[PDB]
Amino acid sequence: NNSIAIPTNFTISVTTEILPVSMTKTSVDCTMYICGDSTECSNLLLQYG
Amino acid sequence: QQFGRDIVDTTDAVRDPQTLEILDITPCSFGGVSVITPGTNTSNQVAV
Repeated sequence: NNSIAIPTNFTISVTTEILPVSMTKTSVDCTMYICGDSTECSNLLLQYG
Repeated sequence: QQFGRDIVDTTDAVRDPQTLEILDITPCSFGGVSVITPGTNTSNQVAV
């Protein structure tokens, strides 16, 4: 009911916090992946919208 | 051993059949032509 605890010294503490901010920005060559660089396959691919 | 894959099954090396010639291969080239424009209200010249 009537007792309190009070610091008498202190401590400076440095902690770290690692955060991800950005990730690798890729791009894809939709045809060259799907259809292979050099193919009338690509000519079929454009059918797919 | 005659040809050589990379970590994922794409042959990036080959030996000449008639000679020895360890030829490593590399794909042709490609990218994305992106076009830089001031906006057809300002002008009509583009950087590529």
